[PDB]
Amino acid sequence: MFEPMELTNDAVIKVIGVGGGGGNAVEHMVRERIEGVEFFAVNTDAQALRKTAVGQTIQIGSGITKGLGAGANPEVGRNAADEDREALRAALDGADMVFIAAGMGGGTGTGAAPVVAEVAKDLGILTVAVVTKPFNFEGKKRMAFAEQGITELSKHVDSLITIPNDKLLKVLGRGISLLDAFGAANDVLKGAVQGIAELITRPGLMNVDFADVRTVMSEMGYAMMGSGVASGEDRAEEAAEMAISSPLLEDIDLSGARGVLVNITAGFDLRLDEFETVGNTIRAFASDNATVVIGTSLDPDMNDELRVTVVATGIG
Amino acid sequence: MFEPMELTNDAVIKVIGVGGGGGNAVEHMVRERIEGVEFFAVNTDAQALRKTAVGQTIQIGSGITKGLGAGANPEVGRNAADEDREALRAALDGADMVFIAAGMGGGTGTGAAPVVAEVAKDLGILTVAVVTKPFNFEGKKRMAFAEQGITELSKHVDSLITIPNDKLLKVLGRGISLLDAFGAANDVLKGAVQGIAELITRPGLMNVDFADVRTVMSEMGYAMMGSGVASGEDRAEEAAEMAISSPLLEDIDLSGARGVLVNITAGFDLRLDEFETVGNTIRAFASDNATVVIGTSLDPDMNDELRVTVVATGIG
Amino acid sequence: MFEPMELTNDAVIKVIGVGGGGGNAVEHMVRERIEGVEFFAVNTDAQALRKTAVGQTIQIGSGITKGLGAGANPEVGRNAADEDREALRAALDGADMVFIAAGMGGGTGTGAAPVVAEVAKDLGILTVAVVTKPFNFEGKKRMAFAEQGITELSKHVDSLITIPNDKLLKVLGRGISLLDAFGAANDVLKGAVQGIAELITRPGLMNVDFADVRTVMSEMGYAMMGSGVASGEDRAEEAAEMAISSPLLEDIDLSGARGVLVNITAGFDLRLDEFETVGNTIRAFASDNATVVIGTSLDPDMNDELRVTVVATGIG
Amino acid sequence: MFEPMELTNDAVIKVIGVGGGGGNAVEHMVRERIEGVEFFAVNTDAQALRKTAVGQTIQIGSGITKGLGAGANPEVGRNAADEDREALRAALDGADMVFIAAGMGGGTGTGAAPVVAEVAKDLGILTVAVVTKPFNFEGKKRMAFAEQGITELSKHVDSLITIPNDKLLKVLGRGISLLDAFGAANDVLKGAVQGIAELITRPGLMNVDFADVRTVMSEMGYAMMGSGVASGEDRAEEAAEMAISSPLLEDIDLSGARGVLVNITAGFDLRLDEFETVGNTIRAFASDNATVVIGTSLDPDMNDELRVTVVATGIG
Amino acid sequence: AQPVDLQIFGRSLRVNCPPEQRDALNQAAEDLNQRLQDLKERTRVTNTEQLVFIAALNISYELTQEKAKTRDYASSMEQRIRMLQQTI
Amino acid sequence: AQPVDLQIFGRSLRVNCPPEQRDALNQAAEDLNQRLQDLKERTRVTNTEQLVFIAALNISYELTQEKAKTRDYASSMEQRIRMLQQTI
Amino acid sequence: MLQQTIEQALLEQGRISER
Amino acid sequence: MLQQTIEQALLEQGRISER
Amino acid sequence: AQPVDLQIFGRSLRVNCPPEQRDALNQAAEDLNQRLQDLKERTRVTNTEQLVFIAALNISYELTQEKAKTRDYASSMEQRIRMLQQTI
Ligand SMILES: Nc1nc2c(ncn2[C@@H]2O[C@H](COP(=O)(O)CP(=O)(O)OP(=O)(O)O)[C@@H](O)[C@H]2O)c(=O)[nH]1
Ligand SMILES: Nc1nc2c(ncn2[C@@H]2O[C@H](COP(=O)(O)CP(=O)(O)OP(=O)(O)O)[C@@H](O)[C@H]2O)c(=O)[nH]1
Ligand SMILES: Nc1nc2c(ncn2[C@@H]2O[C@H](COP(=O)(O)CP(=O)(O)OP(=O)(O)O)[C@@H](O)[C@H]2O)c(=O)[nH]1
Ligand SMILES: Nc1nc2c(ncn2[C@@H]2O[C@H](COP(=O)(O)CP(=O)(O)OP(=O)(O)O)[C@@H](O)[C@H]2O)c(=O)[nH]1
Ligand SMILES: [K+]
Ligand SMILES: [K+]
Ligand SMILES: [K+]
Ligand SMILES: [K+]
Ligand SMILES: [Mg+2]
Ligand SMILES: [Mg+2]
Ligand SMILES: [Mg+2]
Ligand SMILES: [Mg+2]
Repeated sequence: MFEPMELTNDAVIKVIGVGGGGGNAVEHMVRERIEGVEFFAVNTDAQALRKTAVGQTIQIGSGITKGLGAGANPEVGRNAADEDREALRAALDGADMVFIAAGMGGGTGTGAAPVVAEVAKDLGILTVAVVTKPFNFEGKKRMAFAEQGITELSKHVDSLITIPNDKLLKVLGRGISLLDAFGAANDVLKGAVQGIAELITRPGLMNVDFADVRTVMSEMGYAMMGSGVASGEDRAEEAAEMAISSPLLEDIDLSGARGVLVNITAGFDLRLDEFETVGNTIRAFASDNATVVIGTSLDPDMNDELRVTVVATGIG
Repeated sequence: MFEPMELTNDAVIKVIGVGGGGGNAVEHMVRERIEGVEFFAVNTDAQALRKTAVGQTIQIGSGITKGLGAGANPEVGRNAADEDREALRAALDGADMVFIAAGMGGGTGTGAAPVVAEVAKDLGILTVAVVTKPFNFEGKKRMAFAEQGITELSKHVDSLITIPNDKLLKVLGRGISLLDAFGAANDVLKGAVQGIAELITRPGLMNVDFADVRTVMSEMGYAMMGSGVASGEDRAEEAAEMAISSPLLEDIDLSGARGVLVNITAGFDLRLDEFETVGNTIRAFASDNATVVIGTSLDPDMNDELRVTVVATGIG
Repeated sequence: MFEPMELTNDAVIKVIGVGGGGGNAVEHMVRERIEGVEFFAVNTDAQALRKTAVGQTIQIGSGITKGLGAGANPEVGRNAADEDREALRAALDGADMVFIAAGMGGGTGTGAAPVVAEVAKDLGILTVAVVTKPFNFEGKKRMAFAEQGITELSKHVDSLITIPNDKLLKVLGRGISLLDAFGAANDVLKGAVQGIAELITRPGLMNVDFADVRTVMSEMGYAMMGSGVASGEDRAEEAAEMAISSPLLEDIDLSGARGVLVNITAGFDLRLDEFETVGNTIRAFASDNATVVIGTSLDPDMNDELRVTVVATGIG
Repeated sequence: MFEPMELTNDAVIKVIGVGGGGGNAVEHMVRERIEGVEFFAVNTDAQALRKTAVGQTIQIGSGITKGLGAGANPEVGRNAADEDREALRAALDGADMVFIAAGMGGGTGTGAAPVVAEVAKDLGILTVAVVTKPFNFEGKKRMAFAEQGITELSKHVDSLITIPNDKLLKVLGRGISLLDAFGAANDVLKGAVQGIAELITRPGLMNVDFADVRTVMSEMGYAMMGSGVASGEDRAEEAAEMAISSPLLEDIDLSGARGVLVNITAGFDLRLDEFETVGNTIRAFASDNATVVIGTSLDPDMNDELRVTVVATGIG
Repeated sequence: AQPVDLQIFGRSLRVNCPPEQRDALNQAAEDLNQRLQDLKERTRVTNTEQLVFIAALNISYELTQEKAKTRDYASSMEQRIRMLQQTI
Repeated sequence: AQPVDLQIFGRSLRVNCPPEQRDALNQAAEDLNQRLQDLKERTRVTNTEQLVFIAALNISYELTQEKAKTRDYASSMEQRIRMLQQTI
Repeated sequence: MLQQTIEQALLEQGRISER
Repeated sequence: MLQQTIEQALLEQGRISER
Repeated sequence: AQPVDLQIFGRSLRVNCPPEQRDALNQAAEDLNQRLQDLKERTRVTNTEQLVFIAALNISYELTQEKAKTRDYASSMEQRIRMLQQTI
């Protein structure tokens, strides 16, 4: 059979929601219908697993908690993760790169995300962890547990994204619904996952592929990932500034990034000055020792739109 | 059977596009339908190889990158080239002169072009390499990798053509499309290849042939190749100054050339003063120790057009 | 049979390209695949009609020009339109509103657009004429013919959009291709047609329909129509200022508009302050005696993307 | 059978060489292989008719000269033309536009060209006459006969092109062959004919056709026709100034033209500024009361060339 | 010959056809539309600028496969019919 | 499945084919090359942007015209052979 | 009956051959 | 003789059917 | 294939010929030389730039006349020989 070619790469990307917060963040993407990504929910709470819209679930520590949450004990979460490490490895095997989502400060996520990260690293999988700090009013003990957990998580990941949960109150403005604030928080992980997937699979005139992703995230540190879209006369500048804007992320210094990966997607009318303006926006913060890779993907599907996807790692 | 004579020489000329940029430059010529030349695409990225309209492809380093790009690592490109040296030798064997095209700064092209050049040189093939520098906004490290790669490439090529990618922003003018800006750069390699082929094969009143090409390219250094076409009263002068105009090439000094090769093509009405004006244009920059060879080819096919092809090597 | 309800209105909209320029403008929309709209090409030149990608054609004046152009004679164009008025009426009958596109200055478009407009007005159809002035270098007589033709066209249309062809030179930038420069002008008519159709058919929370379109086009005058799309934090403001920006239109005074029709389309997360900012953008220029209608259409189909369509008539 | 469309117009163009000089000028085009045009040779001299490479011949006045020339008698030429008017009418019937070529001063051409022109005008055919004055050394009486003949010819031709034969001595240069000097003069008629044919038949983005030709030639007077071709950076300006350059024509004032017809042909990369520069070149001389028509024809066949064809009539 | 207009695979075409082949052209357009429509989702991202080329090579092979049978069964039946003619 | 190159009508294509249909692909390529060559020589100036579309509609009509004979003579010979079987 | 089957086969192959 | 021609015709129709 | 050199009608030519057709080429050269040499004085002053054209159309006509006989007498002998076979 004479078949047309398939110019789409093959990628295995896994998103794991550990604990209640991570389960919520993953369920956000599930309800938003993002294709090409495997969804998971790992928890100690049977009720939370049964409630989520995430299809595949992995109940950890059924023999230590009997289907109850860890009860704000990181040790219980770590023990429940250690008990079911085989199930984690089996469900996480054969993956190019995983995205671990976990709101941290409690028992399950805080003590269980480092174990999943360790499983992935031992398996030899690039790992990105997207976590949220507790609110200010949740106490000092909650924040201390979250910080210790984040240290343990950074011990076993390649790039870590931290969302202070207190920036929702400052950024989103009063009158915002709780559901909408949480959705704004979850959009960080959704945008990161979707941008990485589109960059890895879809081809381009100046191709950037999984190897570029591996070589920019080959060094531990904080990271920012996102995309921007614009139209009109100033579409290039607007899209570039949207891509590198992180209102909800922790106060981050892009100049300290040691790896920058940019992909520009537009129609065939992409002018050279627009490409130059995106490149100049990227160069505005990139350091002299950072590995900057700029990619372009002219797509007839994009009618008059310009999308810019920026991945910056190695920060701090 | 009584057959008319064939007054056309035989030449084997190969154009190899190493990496994404080189593949783009070669597929430009493929889409423009240039005859009498073999086309190749050498890469580590399977997706880019399957994308290109370049017909014959040589996937290098399938056992080190598993079909992915080099990830901006020159060492990975060199290793992937060394792994599959036999395929390069087999595809490049039996060639009079090769034209290696590679956009330099990344991993595949930067580290792989010197290996292909070494294969051609130890095989005993005259080699011309047409490469592009990275943009200004792509960083200092990208430019450093490209410069080191060009230093390595100079060791195994007889003549090297360098196109600073930053001159597209300065020469072409605002509003130019990315596709047309890149096509302007691709036309340098297209003009070089087509001019050299037409010079080598087709005969002439004052014949210049492959031996003249070999004796002008016996001196290592930078080079410029191109052609000009004109009509009307000032056809000779206009074509001569069009042939030695290189807006997109790096700032070059033609007076430093150690070898100049000129071929004038026109109809039988070519006047003596036109030939003299072309010769004076060439003498305006040719040095006293340079080997200048002037060729003429009166062709009834050229109705009222005058074409001048100039090859100058040994610069810098 | 258990039938799910259809919430889409029904509208008949016709786009007629009279002469070469109008045929080009309509063929642009045909190639861009705009749905729900009828396309026509009306001309005296048989070769141009057979060239265009516009499917259905209406060759006028086959008995006065014998399939040739009008030869820059407006009188010949008017006579050729009067000869085949029945074909125009038959193809234009049963229409809610027509969009006549023509490039004034020549013979066919200049003298034939007023006749088609007269046919539509006699039939009782809302008429919008999108025309282009000649270039500066095309002469004084060409511009005089175009101005006389536009004066005649103003008698039989409801709203007229004029695009000075000399603003392409000033706005687009030195280096833009002719095809892209002409596509920029064609996008004015494309945006007008697509915005009007999308407004008339699709429902909304604060519904605006064909009656509002009729009551804002109930007065002769210059008009501007277009749409703006944006995303991100400033999506409302960016889209609003994109909708009322007309770089290629003749120098226009929005404050003189006596009818403004605005439609905001977004997802269910559209905040109240975004709606207020769009309303304030509209109020910034709307006069006190103008009939302003603001519409909203929350669409689950639409992503975090926001679109604003503005129709302003009665100017000048 | 499903057949592809034919976008080429149909035109009948006749070139008649009356007398020895006209026969020479026509057989120049015959030997240069110009397609799509009918060739004729009208003469009184049987020997010259049997010499010429022109295929179709029309021996006039076989009953007054018995196959000999007119012997420098304009009256004999007029009588010989009047005798065989039916053959001229039959061969010249069914023609859109004729091009009468005749070297004036002698007997056959001088007295016979006005009769052929009268036949064409009575038949209702647009007529263009390309004639040459005698040399300086050929005498005062030869020049007087030629001037009287041109005065007669002006009565029945829509546009007349006059080539002073004395400008060959001043323009071409000492040492030019007689054959090449005469070929330079013949190229005026060849360029006029080929440019007009290519303009009338092949289509364009801004189509100009036979009607435009008729409306620019509706004004009696002198005319100039020609084409220019260029490549490179200044292709538009070079081609424009080449098209309106007439070294061999009589001292002419383009500002007095009452009709200008321009057609620009290039590839799809034709930039807007190139079109503007051609238009500015045309505007540099076009008067305010002249009908200027600018046409464009983007052709994939034109690889990187740019052709400009200019027809200016009504002069003097 | 009365040039007809078609809209195939989102790509307007203009062909002149004899009046008697009009309906054959319409059904050919439907067949081609369906063939290319099935060729679109065979691969998610491809060089769509080449898709009609495969849509023509596939039907070229599918035409040869059935074209060979034209002579195949014709020859077999012809030898059978002449031989039964000759016996009786 | 072992992607292979083609160069058809001055337009390079890449199609992956099973090993057993390779020669069929080559012959379809020559048939298409010849068909489009005959189409180009049919007209002086045309829209080459649509020429392969005509080259596919023509072969689809030429496919159906002879493909209907497949069941035509099939049904004829089936009925004849059933009736002959039933008699003897 | 077997004499005419081959005779009518000729007519049916006539309509095949013209087809 | 006529008995077997129809029998082999069945094999020929079978090879057509799989053809 | 070992390019040969000829001097025909005062006009040097270069042809490559198989070794076995050398003498045939020489005899064709003499025939052409004689044909054009006879064509020269057929007219005192002419367009000699066309003379080889008539020297080729004349032998084209002469080839047609005596080439049609190849099939003529072949057909006649065929009918006579088959008929004599069938009688005895
Ligand atoms: N942005 C969000 N933050 C959340 C969400 N749920 C929890 N959190 C934050 O994350 C912190 C961790 O709480 P979780 O309920 O996710 C703890 P988990 O269920 O993983 O552990 P145990 O229930 O203690 O076993 C919590 O203090 C909040 O500040 C959510 O849906 N969105
Ligand atoms: N003029 C052009 N320059 C290009 C093009 N593509 C890339 N480049 C330039 O060349 C530089 C090298 O980038 P490439 O993508 O060609 C590197 P390659 O694919 O050969 O190596 P890896 O992908 O890192 O394995 C890049 O930084 C650009 O400045 C192109 O199409 N045209
Ligand atoms: N933006 C564009 N303007 C155009 C285009 N074609 C023409 N024009 C402009 O419109 C003016 C009218 O030229 P047209 O060719 O449209 C005249 P038309 O064919 O309607 O009349 P005749 O050919 O004289 O019968 C012309 O002077 C240009 O300034 C086009 O494709 N785009
Ligand atoms: N540029 C050219 N001018 C020519 C040529 N032949 C003649 N002429 C010029 O035109 C003038 C007219 O001379 P011709 O011989 O053409 C006169 P014709 O044969 O038409 O008339 P009779 O022979 O007197 O019957 C003559 O005086 C020359 O000045 C020619 O081949 N080229
Ligand atoms: K990619
Ligand atoms: K040579
Ligand atoms: K509505
Ligand atoms: K035309
Ligand atoms: Mg819990
Ligand atoms: Mg690569
Ligand atoms: Mg027109
Ligand atoms: Mg004479």
